[PDB]
Parts: sequence; structure tokens; C-alpha cells
Amino acid sequence: QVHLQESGPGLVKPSETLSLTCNVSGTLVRDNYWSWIRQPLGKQPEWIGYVHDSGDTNYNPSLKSRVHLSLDKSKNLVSLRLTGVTAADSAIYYCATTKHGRRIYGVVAFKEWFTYFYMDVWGKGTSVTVS
Amino acid sequence: APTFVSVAPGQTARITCGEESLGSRSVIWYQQRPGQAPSLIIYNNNDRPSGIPDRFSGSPGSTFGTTATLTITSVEAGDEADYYCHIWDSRRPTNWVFGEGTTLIVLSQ
Amino acid sequence: CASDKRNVWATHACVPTDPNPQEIVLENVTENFNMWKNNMVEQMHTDIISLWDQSLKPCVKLTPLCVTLNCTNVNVTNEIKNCSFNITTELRDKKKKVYALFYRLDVVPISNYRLINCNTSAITQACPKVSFEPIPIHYCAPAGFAILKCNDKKFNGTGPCKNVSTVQCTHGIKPVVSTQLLLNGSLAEEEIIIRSENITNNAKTIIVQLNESVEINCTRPNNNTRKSIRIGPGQWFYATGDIIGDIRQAHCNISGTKWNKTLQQVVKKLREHFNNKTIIFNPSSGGDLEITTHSFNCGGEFFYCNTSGLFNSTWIGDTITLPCRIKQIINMWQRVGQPMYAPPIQGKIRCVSNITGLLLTRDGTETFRPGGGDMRDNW
Amino acid sequence: QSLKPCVKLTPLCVTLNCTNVNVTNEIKNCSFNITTELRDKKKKVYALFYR
Ligand SMILES: *[C@@H]1O[C@H](CO)[C@@H](O[C@@H]2O[C@H](CO)[C@@H](O[C@@H]3O[C@H](CO[C@H]4O[C@H](CO[C@H]5O[C@H](CO)[C@@H](O)[C@H](O)[C@@H]5O)[C@@H](O)[C@H](O[C@H]5O[C@H](CO)[C@@H](O)[C@H](O)[C@@H]5O)[C@@H]4O)[C@@H](O)[C@H](O[C@H]4O[C@H](CO)[C@@H](O)[C@H](O)[C@@H]4O[C@H]4O[C@H](CO)[C@@H](O)[C@H](O)[C@@H]4O[C@H]4O[C@H](CO)[C@@H](O)[C@H](O)[C@@H]4O)[C@@H]3O)[C@H](O)[C@H]2NC(C)=O)[C@H](O)[C@H]1NC(C)=O
Ligand SMILES: *[C@@H]1O[C@H](CO)[C@@H](O[C@@H]2O[C@H](CO)[C@@H](O[C@@H]3O[C@H](CO[C@H]4O[C@H](CO)[C@@H](O)[C@H](O)[C@@H]4O)[C@@H](O)[C@H](O[C@H]4O[C@H](CO)[C@@H](O)[C@H](O)[C@@H]4O[C@H]4O[C@H](CO)[C@@H](O)[C@H](O)[C@@H]4O)[C@@H]3O)[C@H](O)[C@H]2NC(C)=O)[C@H](O)[C@H]1NC(C)=O
Ligand SMILES: *[C@@H]1O[C@H](CO)[C@@H](O[C@@H]2O[C@H](CO)[C@@H](O[C@@H]3O[C@H](CO[C@H]4O[C@H](CO)[C@@H](O)[C@H](O)[C@@H]4O)[C@@H](O)[C@H](O[C@H]4O[C@H](CO)[C@@H](O)[C@H](O[C@H]5O[C@H](CO)[C@@H](O)[C@H](O)[C@@H]5O)[C@@H]4O)[C@@H]3O)[C@H](O)[C@H]2NC(C)=O)[C@H](O)[C@H]1NC(C)=O
Ligand SMILES: *[C@@H]1O[C@H](CO)[C@@H](O[C@@H]2O[C@H](CO)[C@@H](O)[C@H](O)[C@H]2NC(C)=O)[C@H](O)[C@H]1NC(C)=O
Ligand SMILES: *[C@@H]1O[C@H](CO)[C@@H](O[C@@H]2O[C@H](CO)[C@@H](O)[C@H](O)[C@H]2NC(C)=O)[C@H](O)[C@H]1NC(C)=O
Ligand SMILES: *[C@@H]1O[C@H](CO)[C@@H](O[C@@H]2O[C@H](CO)[C@@H](O)[C@H](O)[C@H]2NC(C)=O)[C@H](O)[C@H]1NC(C)=O
Ligand SMILES: *[C@@H]1O[C@H](CO)[C@@H](O[C@@H]2O[C@H](CO)[C@@H](O)[C@H](O)[C@H]2NC(C)=O)[C@H](O)[C@H]1NC(C)=O
Ligand SMILES: *[C@@H]1O[C@H](CO)[C@@H](O[C@@H]2O[C@H](CO)[C@@H](O)[C@H](O)[C@H]2NC(C)=O)[C@H](O)[C@H]1NC(C)=O
Ligand SMILES: *[C@@H]1O[C@H](CO)[C@@H](O[C@@H]2O[C@H](CO)[C@@H](O)[C@H](O)[C@H]2NC(C)=O)[C@H](O)[C@H]1NC(C)=O
Ligand SMILES: *[C@@H]1O[C@H](CO)[C@@H](O[C@@H]2O[C@H](CO)[C@@H](O)[C@H](O)[C@H]2NC(C)=O)[C@H](O)[C@H]1NC(C)=O
Ligand SMILES: *[C@@H]1O[C@H](CO)[C@@H](O[C@@H]2O[C@H](CO)[C@@H](O)[C@H](O)[C@H]2NC(C)=O)[C@H](O)[C@H]1NC(C)=O
Ligand SMILES: *[C@@H]1O[C@H](CO)[C@@H](O[C@@H]2O[C@H](CO)[C@@H](O)[C@H](O)[C@H]2NC(C)=O)[C@H](O)[C@H]1NC(C)=O
Ligand SMILES: *[C@@H]1O[C@H](CO)[C@@H](O[C@@H]2O[C@H](CO)[C@@H](O)[C@H](O)[C@H]2NC(C)=O)[C@H](O)[C@H]1NC(C)=O
Ligand SMILES: *[C@@H]1O[C@H](CO)[C@@H](O)[C@H](O)[C@H]1NC(C)=O
Ligand SMILES: *[C@@H]1O[C@H](CO)[C@@H](O)[C@H](O)[C@H]1NC(C)=O
Ligand SMILES: *[C@@H]1O[C@H](CO)[C@@H](O)[C@H](O)[C@H]1NC(C)=O
Ligand SMILES: *[C@@H]1O[C@H](CO)[C@@H](O)[C@H](O)[C@H]1NC(C)=O
Ligand SMILES: *[C@@H]1O[C@H](CO)[C@@H](O)[C@H](O)[C@H]1NC(C)=O
Repeated sequence: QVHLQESGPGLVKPSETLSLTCNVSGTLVRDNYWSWIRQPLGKQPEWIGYVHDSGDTNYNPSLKSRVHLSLDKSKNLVSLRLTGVTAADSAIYYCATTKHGRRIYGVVAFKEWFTYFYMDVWGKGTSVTVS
Repeated sequence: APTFVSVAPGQTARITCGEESLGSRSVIWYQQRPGQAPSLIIYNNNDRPSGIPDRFSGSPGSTFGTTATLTITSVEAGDEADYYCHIWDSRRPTNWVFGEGTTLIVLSQ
Repeated sequence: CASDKRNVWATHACVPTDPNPQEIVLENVTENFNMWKNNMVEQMHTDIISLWDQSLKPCVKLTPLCVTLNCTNVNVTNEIKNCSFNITTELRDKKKKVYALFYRLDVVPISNYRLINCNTSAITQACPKVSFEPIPIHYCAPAGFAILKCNDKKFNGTGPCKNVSTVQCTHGIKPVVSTQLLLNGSLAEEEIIIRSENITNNAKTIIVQLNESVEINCTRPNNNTRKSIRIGPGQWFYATGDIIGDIRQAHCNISGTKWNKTLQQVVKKLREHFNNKTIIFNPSSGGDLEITTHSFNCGGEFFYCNTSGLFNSTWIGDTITLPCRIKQIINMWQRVGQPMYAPPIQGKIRCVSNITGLLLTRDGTETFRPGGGDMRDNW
Repeated sequence: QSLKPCVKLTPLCVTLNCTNVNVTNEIKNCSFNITTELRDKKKKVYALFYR
């Protein structure tokens, strides 16, 4: 059983840097894809980006310039850093593992397929308010 | 944001998501209990992960021109949650957001 | 001719066939044949061009479409452009904006694009009711003349034939059009026969006839829809409408094992004209799409396929998939200035053809490449 | 027969603006609008014509 325990500042001010930590337990951070999800209250969730080893990291285009993701293999932690926080960034943030697979519709040799991702293990999340 | 539907206990719920498919799809369905992080119900259109019962199934991704559908048969009190949907489509850019979900109301509490 | 709706080669400009063709064996007759000096080839070539041109006369020209197009890819993919443009209607004082999908190969950039032939000639669309399925045509002699047939099993292109029969006329020949591989022709009876005018030149083509066919499975997987646009007073244009489902690339499938056996045999017989040298095969060396790729008409669509997956090997003492492209504006028989527009065909397309031969050329170890766009060599 | 397979000049039946500004101190310098290979475009061109 993998447990994802999140922590963070709770309250940050406008234009500051928000830095959240996911404490990974029951698995090592290096063997999983990690992703972050945020859910503004009353809204459906948004996928921020995902991070993994071998450079397989990607970001939500609207946050690409503001968000940085990394994995600390010495501490077994997943880091999430968001800069220039505004009122719109108040949300419940979540740490989750990510699994992946492939949907094939045509000829594989012509790359008529795509990778898809899903989130099986979710943490409890943390509530972040931007003053 | 959410659509509201309701069923009596024991009835089948029909939950829909997104716009009409354009190409082959891989629809992923999630469930959120109020106050809790969401979890996965179905991935790859109809493959449920271990721990999810047979009453939860979905529409195929092999068709065109229709929306995603989640079917929950024999709905119980434990199924009162928001259902969210994340859709991948071969002719569309990656969706970095979830579509608006549906609140499933279970009656006669 | 002798042959037996509205097929492009069924103009009824000539007679029906003899239900019971005759052939007379001439005992003790030796005759010198030469396929390279055979004027029946020129006759067939001319008749085919004529039938094609006659069949395309009674239909709509697309000169009203030579306007600037506004093209994007907004709803196509995550080769095909979504273009909007203005057209006329049956009322000369009115114009409307319409949309159509076009293949990239038919559209050239200059309000961004133009059709590829608008600065050179008029594009005529294929008459929509006319199919392009080959119909066997028999060529028959007039009074005072006779056609002699050679029956030597190992006969190549030239020389004396020791078994000559007289026929009223030829077998039916299907006017199949292709550029690198020969399709749906006759097979050799005992062995692969290599025919050339001069096997030792580099200026001449080599026609290789197989004694066993190889199947090629071709498909156009996109579920294209057809949309009919009114240009004028009974003048209709057929545009590609939207595409249902995934966008996939057209392709052809050749069995790996038959292809390799075929080459072992082609090389084995090539080494009988060449010394025992290493033989290699390479992709066509250059030129435009018509020559560098293998083209064919499959169900009315014009395919161009990449054959580099076949002609890539070295010979010394699973399934192959060929990607393809589709075009709607074509210029057949190297006639520059006479483009034709093939209307899109509704639904998916599949066809199975027989590779019955190859067209090869030599580079100045011997090197062979597929090629020859001169239709007289197919005939 | 020899004149059948070639260009008609009916597209040139337009009004011409003609002068003699750079011809002499018989032949007119005329400007006019024509079509191009693009049906929605027109351009102004010049030509000399005999009177
Ligand atoms: C020229 O030659 C070339 C090359 O030979 C030909 O190219 C071939 O072309 C065909 C189609 O034209 C392609 O077919 C598609 O293949 C994909 C991939 O399937 C493979 O992988 C499957 C599993 O892989 C996954 O799971 C394993 C588990 O370990 C995992 O390890 C792996 O990493 C991955 O995660 C195998 O199950 C599958 O085998 C099955 O299918 C075989 C088909 O022939 C059959 O022989 C086997 O016995 C077995 O039954 C295979 O190994 C297929 O996924 C795809 O089919 C789906 O997608 C199409 C497109 O929309 C759709 O129409 C189909 O109905 C189907 O969709 C169902 O499954 C989806 C899964 O994603 C699901 O999302 C959909 O909702 C839908 O599911 C619903 O229906 C199913 C029905 O059973 C039901 O079970 C579900 O619960 C649900 O109700 C096609 O089969 C070839 O791959 C391609 N070859 C290559 C090499 O590319 C070319 O066509 C030739 N050209 C000519 C002219 O002939
Ligand atoms: C719509 O179109 C877009 C644009 O193409 C497409 O986005 C692209 O998605 C693909 C697949 O998710 C991404 O490709 C992955 O990229 C990472 C690394 O990317 C770096 O380099 C690119 C270069 O442009 C940069 O843009 C990017 O920012 C990064 O710097 C690769 O590491 C991935 O390779 C792994 O996955 C492949 C399968 O997808 C495997 O084939 C491959 O072998 C690797 O997997 C193996 O190793 C893993 C690690 O050990 C292991 O976990 C696996 O199980 C396996 O063993 C891959 O190449 C691509 O970068 C995205 N491009 C952009 C611009 O974002 C959308 O996905 C598409 N959407 C739809 C619905 O079609
Ligand atoms: C080498 O030799 C090979 C063998 O002869 C050739 O392969 C053959 O190529 C031909 C021509 O492309 C193929 O024939 C076509 O097959 C299509 C498939 O239809 C299938 O389903 C039908 C359902 O009713 C069934 O009846 C068919 O028997 C078959 O199972 C046909 O649809 C197609 O029909 C065309 O001609 C019809 C004549 O009346 C016409 O009515 C059809 O109209 C349809 O399409 C038009 C398009 O606009 C619509 O507008 C109409 O409303 C309607 O939908 C259509 O025009 C035709 O019979 C043949 O199948 C194929 N054989 C194999 C094994 O695949 C190779 O092509 C040759 N090689 C080369 C290079 O030429
Ligand atoms: C060609 O079509 C494109 C269609 O995308 C036009 O670009 C813009 O498209 C968006 C789509 O929402 C419109 O809201 C914009 O107003 C369009 N731009 C403009 C300036 O109107 C594009 O402009 C078109 N080009 C021409 C020559 O019509
Ligand atoms: C008609 O327009 C086309 C497209 O601009 C011209 O084709 C180009 O001609 C140049 C001549 O050197 C080539 O380098 C380009 O590669 C050609 N483009 C394409 C897409 O083939 C064509 O020559 C023009 N015709 C006339 C009569 O001017
Ligand atoms: C010489 O050629 C003739 C054909 O012109 C061959 O005769 C045919 O032989 C086959 C054998 O099965 C018969 O089925 C045909 O009906 C015959 N055709 C005619 C027109 O008779 C003849 O066998 C050949 N002889 C040699 C020595 O090759
Ligand atoms: C492709 O080649 C095959 C095999 O040579 C042809 O199929 C057979 O041809 C013989 C000729 O006498 C017939 O007797 C058989 O009955 C045919 N087989 C079947 C299953 O009918 C095939 O017809 C050739 N295809 C083309 C397009 O010529
Ligand atoms: C086709 O077969 C004929 C007959 O054998 C070949 O013609 C002979 O070619 C050699 C070449 O040196 C000459 O010396 C002979 O005199 C030719 N015979 C006759 C009857 O003219 C012909 O070259 C072969 N062609 C191919 C491509 O194999
Ligand atoms: C067949 O091709 C060969 C090779 O090109 C021709 O032989 C050449 O003929 C020219 C003519 O003067 C000579 O100068 C070369 O030296 C010859 N080359 C060799 C290798 O002998 C041959 O003449 C051609 N035959 C025909 C009938 O065209
Ligand atoms: C390509 O798309 C067409 C359009 O859907 C499919 O043909 C039928 O189109 C009618 C239009 O009203 C639908 O009502 C039918 O249900 C469609 N048929 C089917 C089986 O759904 C056509 O079949 C598609 N072609 C392929 C090969 O899938
Ligand atoms: C081309 O298509 C034909 C059928 O249209 C394929 O022939 C079938 O191949 C399967 C392979 O297991 C056999 O089981 C069937 O019995 C074959 N059918 C017939 C009528 O022979 C052929 O294999 C395809 N070619 C390629 C290269 O895929
Ligand atoms: C056929 O496909 C092959 C590749 O499968 C093409 O070859 C490549 O062409 C590009 C052109 O820039 C080169 O950069 C690659 O290095 C080539 N690949 C190889 C393996 O050499 C080929 O050009 C295509 N041919 C046609 C006629 O389209
Ligand atoms: C002919 O086949 C050979 C062997 O498959 C191809 O060699 C490949 O060349 C590319 C060039 O970038 C290398 O990257 C590959 O690693 C080579 N393959 C192997 C197995 O080493 C050759 O390119 C093919 N020719 C064409 C035109 O496709
Ligand atoms: C079509 O005509 C209308 C007339 O106002 C014009 O605005 C539009 O830009 C034209 N479309 C194109 C693609 O030129
Ligand atoms: C289309 O026109 C726009 C206008 O600036 C230009 O930016 C774009 O590059 C053009 N595209 C082509 C294919 O000419
Ligand atoms: C084709 O010719 C070769 C000559 O080596 C022969 O071995 C093979 O059996 C022949 N094929 C057929 C179908 O007769
Ligand atoms: C074809 O024959 C060659 C001979 O060396 C061999 O290397 C190649 O792998 C063979 N291909 C197939 C499909 O058997
Ligand atoms: C040619 O067309 C332009 C378009 O504005 C017009 O101003 C000009 O006067 C026309 N030329 C002649 C000679 O009519």
C-alpha cells in the first residue's frame, strides 16, 4: 500500500512561491510516475503536470512557465513548485501516482497510437490559500 | 459546474461526459466522495482496477459521434459521489483538465 | 477493338468479341518476332489515350474554383487541410463561402493557398459516374491481315519462334496503369523471364515477368465522406467532406516470404546475363512522385506508394508495409497542362492486386532500381 | 483550323485609359485592368496599341 502524505505552507501571499511536498511511503519515488492535481473549490480538478525519471516530465501549457516538478531520490519526496501565485491558485492540491498505457488504433509502425495516463493512488491533499 | 441526476436505491444511473468523440478514445472515469480525494473507477473505457465491482462499466471508445457514458447498475448509498471524466481522443490535443462531472444523488436516505 | 455503367474504357467506339475465338497452329513455320519493334504497342498506347480523353469531355470544369483558399488544420489532427473559399452559385450575382478538405499534395502556398494547377491549365473533374476499372480489350485484324502468336515457353523479347499460331485476334488485355510494379498481367509459364532490348545497356529498361504472382493488399482506411457543391447551372463539384473517425495513413501489404523468394529467383535469372557479380537493389533515384513511387488506381483513388521497403537488398553468390499517399489532381501519361480532378470516394477502400512483374533499370557490383514511367513498357 | 487551338481576347474587352505621354515629342499608351489566374484578383497593366 502506497501512502502519499502531503504538506505545505497552507497560506501564501500573492506573487510568492508555493512549494508543496509529497512524502512518499510504501514505494520509491524513482519507480513511479508522479503527478499533481489541483481542485479549486466547487470546480472539477486540473492536471498540473507529471514528472518521472528519464526526462519524462510534462506540464499543463498554462502553467508551464510557472511550475517546476522534481523527484528527490534521497528523501523519497515529490516536489511541486508554483511561482507568481494569485487568487486563482487557491485550491486543494493533490499528490498522486500515475500509471500509463497505450491506445492503439492503427499501424504501430506509423505511430497510429497514443499514450494515456491515469491516477490510481491519491493522497489526502492539502488546502492552499493565496492571500 | 456539475450536472445533477438522481436515482432510487437499486436503480441504474446514467452519467455522461464531454462532447462527441471525434476519433478513437480512451476515457477515464473517477469518483469523488465529498471531502475526499478522488479515485479511479474505470480506465481505458471499460477496464476497472482491482477493488471496483462489476456494477461499474462504461461505453466503448470504438465509436464516433457520441459522448462518454458511465453506467452504474444497482446504485447504492455508497455510490453518492461526484463522477468526473477525463477524455483522451486521437484527433484532439491532450486534455489537461477534467470535464465537468455529474453529481449522483441517491434517494430515500 | 473487340470487347464486352459508363466505364471510362467502354465508349462503344468499337465491336463485341467473338464468343468462340479461333487459333490455327502453323506446323513447320518459323517466324522472327521483336517486341521492341512491335507497332501494336504504339497502336494500343494511342487508343488508350483517346478513350481516356473522350470519356472526360462531357463534364464539369473546375476553373471557377481557382480562387485563393484559406486553409488550416484546426479540426483535423491533434497531410490534410481544411480550406474555406468563395464560390459562385447558379445566380451570377451571388457568392457563398464553402468548406472542403484537400490533400496537401494538391495545394500550393501563394488567404494562403491556391490549387496546384491554376496558373498552368484548366482542371477537369472526372465525370462522377465513370469508373476506372480496367476492361480487357482484344485487338483484332482487318481484312487482308493476320496476327501471328508466338508459343515458345522460354521466348524472351526477340528472335525466331518455332511454334507460331494464327489467331483472329489477341487475348483481352487489361489497360492497367502502374509505375513500378506491373499488376494483374499474365504470368510466365515455366520460369521468370527477363526481357530487355539490350541487357547490357543502361539506357534500356528491363521487364521482368514472374511465373508466380505476389499479392498486394492496399487500403485507404479513412472514412471519408462526400459533399456535393453547386458551382453553377447543373455544374456540381464533389468535395471531400469531413472524416469520420481516426486519421490513418494509406498503405499496402506484401508478404515478406513471397517477396524474398521472388527476389531470389529474379536474381538467379539475372546472374545468367550478368557475370557472377554482387547484385544490389536500391530505391528509385529521383524525379517527381509519379516516377519515384509506385502508383495505381484502386477503386477510383490514386495511390502513390513508397517501395523503398522492397528494393533494398544485397545478393551474393512477416509482412512488409508500404506507406502511401493519395492525390486528387493528376496528370497522366506525362501530359503537362492536362490535369484531372478525381472526386473523393465515399467510404473505405480496399483492393487486392496481383504483382505479376517488375520494371527495372540499371545505374551506369551491379545496381538495379525500380522505374520507368513510360506506359508503353507496360503494354 | 490553325487558329482554333489558342487564346481568345474577350477578357480584354474593357475600357482603356490611353495617352501619348511617353511616345512622341499613331501609337497609344493604354492602361487597363485584367484578370489573373486567381479569379478574385485584378491588376492594372500597360500596353501600346496602334491607333
Ligand atoms: C497490413 O499489415 C499490418 C501489420 O500486420 C496491419 O496492421 C494491423 O492493423 C490492425 C487494425 O487495422 C491493428 O489492430 C488493432 O490492434 C490494437 C492493439 O491490439 C493488440 O494488443 C491488445 C492488448 O494490448 C494491451 O494489453 C496488453 C495486456 O498485457 C499489454 O501487454 C499491452 O501493452 C497493451 O496494454 C491485444 O489484446 C490484441 O489482441 C487481440 O486482438 C487481436 C486482433 O487480431 C486478436 O487477433 C487477438 O487474439 C486478441 O483478440 C493485440 O495484440 C487493438 O487494440 C485494436 O482494436 C481496438 O481498437 C479499434 C480501433 O478503435 C477498435 O475498433 C476495436 O474494437 C478495439 O477497441 C476495443 O478495445 C479497446 C482497447 O483500448 C477499447 O478501448 C475499446 O473501447 C474497445 O473495447 C471494447 O470492445 C472489446 C472487444 O473485445 C471488449 O473486450 C472491451 O471490454 C470493450 O467492450 C485493433 O485490433 C493491428 O495492431 C495492426 N498491427 C500492427 C502491428 O500495428 C494492417 O491492417 C494490414 N493492412 C491491410 C490492408 O491488411
Ligand atoms: C498530441 O500531440 C502531442 C505532441 O506530440 C503529444 O504530446 C507528446 O506526448 C508524448 C507521449 O506522451 C511525449 O513523448 C514522451 O517524451 C518523453 C520525454 O520528452 C522530452 O523530449 C521532448 C522532445 O520534444 C520534449 O518536448 C519534452 O518536453 C521532454 O524534454 C520521453 O521520455 C517519452 O518516452 C517514453 O514513453 C514512450 C511512449 O510514449 C516510450 O516509447 C519510450 O520508450 C519511453 O518509455 C519507456 O521508458 C519509460 C521510462 O523508463 C518507462 O516508464 C516506459 O514504460 C518505457 O519503458 C516520450 O517520448 C511528447 O514529449 C509530448 N510532446 C509534447 C510537445 O508535449 C500528445 O500526447 C498527443 N495527444 C494525443 C491525445 O494524441
Ligand atoms: C486487379 O484485379 C483485382 C480483381 O479484379 C482488382 O480488385 C478489385 O477491384 C474492384 C474495383 O475496385 C473491386 O470492385 C469494387 O468492390 C467494391 C466492394 O463492394 C463489396 O460490397 C458490395 C455490397 O453490395 C458487394 O456487392 C460487392 O460485390 C463487394 O462485396 C464495390 O462496392 C465496388 O462497386 C462499384 O461499382 C458498382 C457497379 O454498379 C457501383 O454500383 C458501386 O457504387 C457504390 O459506390 C459509389 C461511389 O460513389 C456510390 O456512389 C454508390 O452509391 C455505391 O455505394 C461502385 O462504383 C466494386 O464492385 C473488387 O472488389 C476488387 N477485388 C477485390 C478482391 O478486392 C484490382 O483492383 C485490380 N488491380 C488494379 C490495379 O486495378
Ligand atoms: C481563415 O480561417 C481562420 C479560421 O480560424 C480565421 O482565423 C480566426 O479564426 C477565429 C476562430 O474563432 C476567429 O474568431 C477569428 O476572428 C479569425 N480571425 C479573424 C481575423 O477574423 C482567418 O482569419 C481566416 N482568414 C481569412 C482570410 O478569412
Ligand atoms: C505555377 O505555380 C507553381 C507553384 O508556384 C510553379 O511550380 C514551381 O516552379 C518552380 C520553378 O523553379 C519550382 O522550383 C517549384 O518547386 C515549383 N513548385 C511546385 C509546387 O512544384 C509553376 O512553375 C508555375 N507555372 C508557371 C507556368 O509559372
Ligand atoms: C505449339 O503451340 C500450340 C498453341 O498455338 C500448342 O497447342 C495447344 O496445346 C495445349 C496443350 O494443353 C492445348 O490445351 C491447346 O488447346 C492447344 N492449342 C491449339 C490452338 O491447338 C502446342 O501444344 C505447342 N506445341 C509445342 C511443341 O509447344
Ligand atoms: C492472382 O493470382 C492467383 C493465382 O495465380 C489467381 O487465382 C487463381 O487463378 C487460377 C487461374 O487458372 C484459377 O483457376 C483459380 O481458381 C484462381 N483462384 C481462385 C481462388 O479463384 C488470381 O485470380 C489472380 N488475381 C488476379 C487479379 O489476376
Ligand atoms: C533473347 O533470346 C535471344 C535468342 O537467344 C537472344 O538473341 C541472341 O543474343 C546473342 C547475344 O550475343 C547473339 O549472339 C545471338 O546471335 C542472338 N540470337 C539471335 C537469334 O539473334 C537475345 O539476346 C535474348 N535477349 C535477352 C534479353 O535475353
Ligand atoms: C548493347 O549495349 C552494349 C553496351 O552499351 C553496346 O556495346 C557498345 O557499343 C558501342 C557502339 O560503338 C561501343 O562503342 C562500345 O564500346 C560497346 N560496348 C561494349 C561493352 O561492347 C551494344 O552495341 C548494344 N547493342 C545494341 C544492339 O544496341
Ligand atoms: C462511414 O461513416 C458512415 C456515416 O456514419 C457510415 O454509414 C452509415 O451512415 C448512416 C447515416 O445516417 C448511419 O445512420 C449508419 O448507422 C451508418 N452505418 C453504420 C454501420 O453505423 C459508414 O458505415 C462508415 N463506414 C465505415 C466503414 O465505418
Ligand atoms: C491479403 O488479403 C487476403 C484476403 O483478402 C489474405 O488472405 C487470407 O490470409 C489469411 C491469413 O491467415 C488466411 O487465413 C485466409 O484463408 C486468406 N484468405 C484467402 C482468400 O486466401 C492475404 O493474406 C492478405 N495479404 C497480406 C500480405 O496480408
Ligand atoms: C520512402 O521512405 C523512406 C524512409 O522509409 C524515405 O527515406 C528517407 O528519406 C529522408 C529524406 O530526408 C532521409 O532523410 C532519410 O534518411 C531516408 N531514410 C533512409 C532509411 O534512407 C524515402 O525518401 C521515401 N521515398 C519516397 C519516394 O517517398
Ligand atoms: C536497407 O536496409 C538496411 C538494413 O535494414 C537499412 O540500414 C539502416 O540504416 C539506417 C540509417 O540511419 C540506420 O540508422 C539503421 O540502424 C540501419 N539498420 C540496421 C539494421 O542497422 C537501410 O537504411 C535500408 N535502406 C533504405 C533506403 O531504407
Ligand atoms: C469570401 O467573401 C467574403 C465577402 O465579404 C470575404 O469577406 C471573405 O474573406 C472571402 N473568403 C475568402 C477565403 O477569401
Ligand atoms: C498565411 O498568411 C499569414 C498572414 O501573415 C502568414 O503569417 C502565414 O505564414 C501564411 N501561411 C502561408 C502558408 O502562407
Ligand atoms: C518459377 O520458376 C522457378 C525457376 O527456378 C521454379 O523453380 C518455380 O517452381 C516456378 N514457379 C512456379 C509456380 O512454377
Ligand atoms: C531474404 O534473403 C536474405 C538473404 O541473405 C536474408 O538475409 C533475409 O533475411 C531474407 N528475408 C526474409 C524475409 O526472409
Ligand atoms: C483599374 O481598377 C482600379 C481599381 O481601383 C481602378 O481604380 C482603376 O481606375 C481601373 N483602371 C481603369 C483604367 O479603369
